[PDB]
Amino acid sequence: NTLFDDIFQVSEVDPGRYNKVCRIEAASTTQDQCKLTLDINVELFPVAAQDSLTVTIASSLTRSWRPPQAGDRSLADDYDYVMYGTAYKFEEVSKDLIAVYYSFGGLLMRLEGNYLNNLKQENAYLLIRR
Amino acid sequence: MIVPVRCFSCGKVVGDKWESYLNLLQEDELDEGTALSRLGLKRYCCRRMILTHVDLIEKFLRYNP
Amino acid sequence: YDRKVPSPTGEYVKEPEWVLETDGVNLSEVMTVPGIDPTRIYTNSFIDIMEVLGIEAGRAALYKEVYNVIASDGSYVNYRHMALLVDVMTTQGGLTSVTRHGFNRSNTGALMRCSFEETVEILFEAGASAELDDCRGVSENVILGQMAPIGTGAFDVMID
Amino acid sequence: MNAPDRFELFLLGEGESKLKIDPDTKAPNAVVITFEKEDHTLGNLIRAELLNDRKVLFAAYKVEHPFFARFKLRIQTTEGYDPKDALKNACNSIINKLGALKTNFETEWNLQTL
Amino acid sequence: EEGPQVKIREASKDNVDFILSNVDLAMANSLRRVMIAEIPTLAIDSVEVETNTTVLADEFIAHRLGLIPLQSMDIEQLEYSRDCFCEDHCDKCSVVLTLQAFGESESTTNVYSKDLVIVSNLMGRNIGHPIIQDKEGNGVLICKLRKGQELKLTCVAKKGIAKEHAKWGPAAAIEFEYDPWNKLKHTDYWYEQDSAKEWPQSKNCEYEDPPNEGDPFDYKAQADTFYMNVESVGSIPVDQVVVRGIDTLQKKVASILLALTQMDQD
Amino acid sequence: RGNLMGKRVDFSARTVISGDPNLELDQVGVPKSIAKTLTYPEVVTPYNIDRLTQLVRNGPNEHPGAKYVIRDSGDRIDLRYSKRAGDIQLQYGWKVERHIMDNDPVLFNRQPSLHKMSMMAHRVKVIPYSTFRLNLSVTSPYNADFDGDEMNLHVPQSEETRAELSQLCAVPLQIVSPQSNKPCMGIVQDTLCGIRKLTLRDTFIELDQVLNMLYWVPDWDGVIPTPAIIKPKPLWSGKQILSVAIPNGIHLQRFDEGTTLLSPKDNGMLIIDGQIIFGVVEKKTVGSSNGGLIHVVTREKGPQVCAKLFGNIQKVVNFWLLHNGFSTGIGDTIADGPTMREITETIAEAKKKVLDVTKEAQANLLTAKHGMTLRESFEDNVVRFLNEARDKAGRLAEVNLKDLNNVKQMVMAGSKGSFINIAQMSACVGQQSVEGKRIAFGFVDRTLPHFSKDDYSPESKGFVENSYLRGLTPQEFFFHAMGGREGLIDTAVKTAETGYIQRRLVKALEDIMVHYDNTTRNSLGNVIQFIYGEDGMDAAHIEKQSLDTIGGSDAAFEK
Amino acid sequence: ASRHGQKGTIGITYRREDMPFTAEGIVPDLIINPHAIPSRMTVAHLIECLLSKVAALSGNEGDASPFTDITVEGISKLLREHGYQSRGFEVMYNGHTGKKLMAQIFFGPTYYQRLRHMVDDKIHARARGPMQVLTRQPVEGRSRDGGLRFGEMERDCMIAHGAASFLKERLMEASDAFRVHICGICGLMTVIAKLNHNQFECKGCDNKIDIYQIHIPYAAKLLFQELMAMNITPRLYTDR
Amino acid sequence: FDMGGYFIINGSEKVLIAQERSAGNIVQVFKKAAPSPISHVAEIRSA
Amino acid sequence: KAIPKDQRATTPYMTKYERARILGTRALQISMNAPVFVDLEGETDPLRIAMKELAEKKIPLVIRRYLPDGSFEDWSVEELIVDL
Amino acid sequence: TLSHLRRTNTPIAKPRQLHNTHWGLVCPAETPEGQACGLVKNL
Amino acid sequence: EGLVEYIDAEEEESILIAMQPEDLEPDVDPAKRIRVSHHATTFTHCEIHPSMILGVAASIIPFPDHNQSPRNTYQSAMGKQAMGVFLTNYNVRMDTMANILYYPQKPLGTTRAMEYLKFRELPAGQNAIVAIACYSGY
Amino acid sequence: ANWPLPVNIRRIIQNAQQTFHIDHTKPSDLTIKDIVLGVKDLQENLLVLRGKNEIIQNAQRDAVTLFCCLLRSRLATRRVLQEYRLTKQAFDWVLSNIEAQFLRSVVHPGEMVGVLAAQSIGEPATQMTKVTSGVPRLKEILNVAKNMKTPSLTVY
DNA sequence: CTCTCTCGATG
RNA sequence: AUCGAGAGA
Ligand SMILES: [Mg+2]
Ligand SMILES: [Zn+2]
Ligand SMILES: [Zn+2]
Ligand SMILES: [Zn+2]
Repeated sequence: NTLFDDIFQVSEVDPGRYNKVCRIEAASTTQDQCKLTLDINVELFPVAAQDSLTVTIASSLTRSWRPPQAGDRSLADDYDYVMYGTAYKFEEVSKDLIAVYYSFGGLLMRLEGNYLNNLKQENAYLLIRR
Repeated sequence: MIVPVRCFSCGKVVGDKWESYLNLLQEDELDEGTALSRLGLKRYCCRRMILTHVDLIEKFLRYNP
Repeated sequence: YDRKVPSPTGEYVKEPEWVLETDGVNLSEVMTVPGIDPTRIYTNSFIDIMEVLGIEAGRAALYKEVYNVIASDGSYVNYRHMALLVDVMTTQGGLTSVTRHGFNRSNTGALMRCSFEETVEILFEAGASAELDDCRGVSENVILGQMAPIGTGAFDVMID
Repeated sequence: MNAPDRFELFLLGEGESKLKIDPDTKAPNAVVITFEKEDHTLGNLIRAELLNDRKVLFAAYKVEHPFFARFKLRIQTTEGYDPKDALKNACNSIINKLGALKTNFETEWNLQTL
Repeated sequence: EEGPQVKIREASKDNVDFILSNVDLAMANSLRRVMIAEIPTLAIDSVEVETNTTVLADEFIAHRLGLIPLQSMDIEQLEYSRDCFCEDHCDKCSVVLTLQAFGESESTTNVYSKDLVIVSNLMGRNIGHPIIQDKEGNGVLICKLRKGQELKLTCVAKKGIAKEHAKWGPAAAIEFEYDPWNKLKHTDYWYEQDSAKEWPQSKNCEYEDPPNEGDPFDYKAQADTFYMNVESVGSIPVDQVVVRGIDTLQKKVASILLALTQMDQD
Repeated sequence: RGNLMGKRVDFSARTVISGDPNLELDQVGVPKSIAKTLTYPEVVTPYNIDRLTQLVRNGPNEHPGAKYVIRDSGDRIDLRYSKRAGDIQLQYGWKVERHIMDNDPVLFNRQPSLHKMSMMAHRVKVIPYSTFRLNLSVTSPYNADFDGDEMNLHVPQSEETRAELSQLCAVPLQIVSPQSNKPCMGIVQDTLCGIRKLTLRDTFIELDQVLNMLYWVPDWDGVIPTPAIIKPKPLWSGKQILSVAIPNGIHLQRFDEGTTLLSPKDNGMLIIDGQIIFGVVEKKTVGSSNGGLIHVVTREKGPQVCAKLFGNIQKVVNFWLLHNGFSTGIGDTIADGPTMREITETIAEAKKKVLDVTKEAQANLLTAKHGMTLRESFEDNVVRFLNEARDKAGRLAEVNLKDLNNVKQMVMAGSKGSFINIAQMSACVGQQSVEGKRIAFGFVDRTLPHFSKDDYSPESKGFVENSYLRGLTPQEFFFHAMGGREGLIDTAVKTAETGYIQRRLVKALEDIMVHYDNTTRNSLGNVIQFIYGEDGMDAAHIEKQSLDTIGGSDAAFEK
Repeated sequence: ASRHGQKGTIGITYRREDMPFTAEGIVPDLIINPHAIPSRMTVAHLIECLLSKVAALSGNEGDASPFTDITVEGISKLLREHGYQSRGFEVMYNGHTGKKLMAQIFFGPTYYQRLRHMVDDKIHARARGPMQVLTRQPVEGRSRDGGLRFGEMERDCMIAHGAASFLKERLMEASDAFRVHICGICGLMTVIAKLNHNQFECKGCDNKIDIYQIHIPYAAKLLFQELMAMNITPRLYTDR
Repeated sequence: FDMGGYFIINGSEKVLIAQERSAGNIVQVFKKAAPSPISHVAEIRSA
Repeated sequence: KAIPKDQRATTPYMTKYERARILGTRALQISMNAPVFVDLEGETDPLRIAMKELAEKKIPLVIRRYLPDGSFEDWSVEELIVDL
Repeated sequence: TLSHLRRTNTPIAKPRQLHNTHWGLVCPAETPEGQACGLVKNL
Repeated sequence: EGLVEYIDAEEEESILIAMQPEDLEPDVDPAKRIRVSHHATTFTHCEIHPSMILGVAASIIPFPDHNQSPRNTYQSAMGKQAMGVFLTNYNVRMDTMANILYYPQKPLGTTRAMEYLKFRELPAGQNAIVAIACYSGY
Repeated sequence: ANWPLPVNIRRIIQNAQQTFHIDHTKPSDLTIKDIVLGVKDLQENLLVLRGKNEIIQNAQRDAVTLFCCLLRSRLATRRVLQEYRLTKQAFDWVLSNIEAQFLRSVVHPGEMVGVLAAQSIGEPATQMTKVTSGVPRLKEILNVAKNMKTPSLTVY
């Protein structure tokens, strides 16, 4: 099912000596104590400054990866840019501030929040739209 | 020795173009580049193959045995 | 020189001190000079260290110097090796050299010492003094073409 | 001196069969087929044509050593679909495309000058 | 037709400049590989030297004879010596041509490829004749004789594959280029300042549309358009080079298919 | 020393070596002719009588076969001249000298044999052509290139000795060396640079190539890893597909400079359970470092798994690199115009400084440093200035280089080359020196007949403003030739004196070993160390660990 | 080797198909590795390549003379005039797959030379061959079908490993393995062993029943005999 | 193209390598070592 | 003289040299068609058979460990621990 | 051949080092690698 | 005509040599090499040409001033091991062992000193279309 | 702090909190006695020498003093319960694993470490390129030079 | 005190 | 085989 859902506002785009991946810095538009850092494949899903991207953390939509056949199959997304990685660190800034670290094939992610059902599990789909 | 029959790199025949090359150098009084161009040697590998070659057999024939 | 010194609060802090480097060596009189700390004074000559501060201090200085030689290139060798070298150079009583004047003058086997530098003369004086070769040395069993007491041959195998 | 005969690149040796089909033990419904006396020319094409079949899960070829002219081809298809049929369909597709290509090139050649 | 498409841009006796449309990369590449190597051709495989008083060595000359381009038109109705049921070679598998040269004049007596004389029985098949694209009609310069130097030898030419030896190579250099604008981004261009100004612009750029900077990267695009130029040596006409290339590839696929058909035997 | 301490032996071969990416670490490429030549006596047993009979049936000239057949009486049957070479009833107990076959234990060696890693046991793989083919990652312990290097191969003749080779002298058993308590083997050359290029965050791999690389791993589970990118296109990262080569249970943690779990520069390294989390893979990781990947895998999974790991990494990385490509041209030695201008002006201000110091010293205002001559002080200052100049210009040239610069890429990967190479090639090769000093006055009061007497200027004493890209002037060329000459001289001297020193060391510590009481002694029983290494540990099983009680405040200690 | 001290042997040979190729269809005669460039700093190799490329195209003779004002920039401009990358780079395609290569390859003519050292003149292998006469050890040389010297350092390595039986095998069965008889009294090779009659004599101590038999290298026997000829008695006892 | 400058002994081409030596009849002064009793030596090799 | 089975101070674990020597000796015995004390189960290589025979402690050999003074401790293969 | 015909041999403070006076008389580069280095020179 | 002189080292001690004849004359190219201007005036001699400091073997090296000197030395050594035509009369000589290149080629990059060494007449190597690339890893 | 010692305890611990999949939010089923007396009894098994007299036992405790310091430093109650959060099974597994690896790390009798040392010193001396350092200094040391080239006196 | 091919003269 | 010479890394 779903584990997290929020809308973030891109505050910075940084091509740190790259040309296909940029480190994006954004913050939540609902919680004033929630922020996000995320490496994005700009070559696929271009992310300019000051954008309102819809971000979702799913646990599903192990077995081998079959090609998207046909489908004629439940994609359970219809987003714009979807990734899959693994959480590796649960940093605790405060009692009211808990941060999680995801790794999407090298494309890292730092999500700082408060209230989470994000366990150290291989299941970590990152779905971004609009 | 003698002019190599074909180009090592690609394989284009060049052994039939040696005397023509020499003539283009002495008869029509052209430079090596144009002479190599007129013989259809566009790729610089064959161009090399003819330009770089030293005909030593002419010196070899100077002996009587 | 910069130096790591334990702070009163606990951690180690870089406390820089003035150190006197020197072209020239005479440890037997410099350390007795009023003004310096005579417990930390050191010289790159392990000879004087061996003659003044004892054979163990000479050992420590020897290892320090060898290790300095190795690490100066930027390389690294484990402690036990250089320690073994220095120990074998220092267990005779003084400083035994790694030449034909040092360890080759030891009271080991005749063939062993004969298989290095001075060959014929060693055999000569071994024949004159009627020496006994234990044949438990490596090179000796190498000469004899027998399974030397080395690793695999460092024991016997029987049946039970 | 120790250099092998050239014809050993395309001539099958004594007892050597063309194709060696072996049941893959790793993944279920998979197969590894050893092609003898063939290089990248065939392997790359077949592998590229096996990725067009949407009922094929896996398809990859490799030449284990450049000294020997041979390559292994691993194929994994969906259940209820024998991989040999996938290889056959791929091959037939290739042959058809090449036939059409030949015909088109001929017709296009007849319309030329000099 | 219905599949891949061809568009002959330029055509001549020696070269064919064309465009392959609606094709996979692997098929184009494999076609190139087959055209380069796996195509049957007739060339001198055996050389029997009787007398040789020339400067050049025996196997030197023999090697030069091996590289001589021969007529391989009806090569498909010639046979491999390894397949023919004869001894060594015959008229159904090999073509024998002699070579007798001798210094006559005081000047240097040149020995060309035209001096090769077919001895074996061609029995109708267009084969064995040494290609002479020379203007004077001489052909490949084989050797040079002095005054009393003699070169007497015989040449047995057999059907062979370029994969076995480059002398059986029917083609020279095959030009090959896809996506002149790097819209597929298969190449990360090296530069010092400006990437476009430093790297020369290909001719084939005149046959495709330049990218728009306002447009993002097309990640779902493959390679369809291929620009090729096949050059022949003379042994086999260009059209027949690419055509027999296709036929050879197709045939060696059909051999695999046949193998699959045969593996059903208990 | 020539007939007893060492002598010529039978069953030995010697050939020019070459690298082979498709051979395992503990494998050796053996030419077919050598395989037919070298032989092994195998006694006839019920387990192998069929195979041996077949080998005898093949005889010599055809591999695999046999050379001789020894009977009970002790008679030797030559299988190339005997009339009964066709019909032989191999009786039990008979010996059959068969050709060297695959997976046979042989001793690979390269002279000079400086340490035990110069002689290692390999598995035979009979291959065509006349070259000893060895794995790339075995180059380092042997200390060998392929620019004409030759190696020797010795063949055991009994079961116990080949057992000695397979159980003691085996290559996987020599990975972690007791010399520097670290692995002496690692990923080098193409595989290194390649693995640096693959694990870049910009490096993404699509379906087909991923399937190919996946198949290339022999230890593959056949399970397709879920791509790091799902939509709008299924893409895998280099790290992701490389993770397949790394065995499970392998945890690797290392922080570099600004490595902060998120690592904006993608530096450092974190690998959780055979899966790399973040960090560019290069020499600090997949190299022959102390706490590297190889050491961890060797100490954890075992030597065999580590060698197979060498295999996997090499195959994958070489495959990707083969279809990606890498090169180097003169363009990688060309810095920008303004950069060259800053370099030239740096050399200029340096020479100006030297000129000022010279004019000062000539005005007798130069106060000498305590303990040295005014002249020595002047020389020291000038030399330091010119060195600072070379370093400055070189650093400018290095900064100017892009990340797409091939030379800089090889420097980054740790594959080949260093900073000074870039410095001398692109910026300024610097000051030439002989016997510690700059080019002295061979002629009276001058270095060359092209200068005036008493010319202490930098260009006169052997400073080269130009780079290898720019071209050296005649004077600079000759001085550089002097320096290089001294280089070659002291090189030969060095290898000679070391050649003797090593022998002395060996002959000194020869009969020393650890007995069955952990007491390091000799042939006399004289105790050298009562406990070997003063702790009784083998240097092979020792890793650098931190003692986190000796550091920190007392407050933190208590806390 | 090139003309800049860039030595190297052939690793493998590839046909024109497997070889990488430019868009013009030009295939390299030779492929070298870039790692043999930055450490050795042979820039003149690269400059030679560029100059030779330009000279090839233009059909002129490239002047690579030492102290001249011919710079890499001029050569670059000349190369750009002929329609190529000024730094000699060329877009190449992988021969196996036909797909483009990401990085472009430094590609061009370079004057290489074939050295005298060839494998078929170096390759050597011996399994029991001709021995010498004095020491009865394998002869020296490849032409005389000789063996290879298991030198002192190799011995040291085998000691370091611990392989004792191997060291014994190299120093006996693989070389000179000789059987000698020793008198149980003095301990010298004075023994006259009349075999097939079991008559083990010893003139000097009258020994016929107390005799011994040991296995030593023939070189050791030679050493002992030479020491005996130099008035020394290497008495060999078989007991502690 | 043969430049000569060599001998032919028993059908074998021989080359005399130029031998480097110190010049005679030249006066040279050299400073002696520290353990040496003499400090400076002026010598000459007469021919 | 000797050393009693009790109060033995040497390492209870089998050294790598002891393992190599025992595997080599046993394989040397099997190579001359000697009786196998374990199930072959397909194995034909005498070294491999010796290894499997070691794994089941079916090797009737005994190690005589020599101390520098001249003393010696006996350790049966069945008793020694193999952790390598 | 040309190189061998113009060679210099030297028997037996620093005769190996490329001296300043070697300018224009002896090739600075052409010299064997090893024990004969510096001693064997070419004109 | 007193235009050229023979100078040994001993007499070379007392003269001032100009490196190039352009050092007798009373906005630049950044590409070219940095050359220190002549700070000397009283010249007595001038160099014929600096490239004459090299020997026969080193004169074959293309751009030796763009190399690290030991590499020039190495090439100076290996140049004597290259195959090619050593003499035109190689077929009428009976040497112990000789090697002759099949198709010799005069280098594309030459030297002005090569002219007098007859290298372009009797070359020792071929111009190979080289490619610097990490391919199969072989 | 960083020093070469046998048995990498860190990798053992991070293997423990991976094999048993222990979460960082669960009370450890350990006991103070379990940890303290467990670690204290673990040191008794770390045997290098196995004599039965006072001398050999003293040498034994002297030979493992450092590694035991490391052991106590890493396996302190606070560190085990708070930082590692090990369970009972995991802790016991850690102890057993440490003991095993330690017994593996012991040098094998018969090890020709003399030659090994001589080579471990001689070989890196081959790849070697203001006092006298490097190969000549090494030669001075090995020859035991009566008169070294750079006699220095470092005075603090 | 310092692993290979090789040549070429000597007994 | 014994002594000199060239060269390989
Ligand atoms: Mg080398
Ligand atoms: Zn060509
Ligand atoms: Zn026929
Ligand atoms: Zn007697």
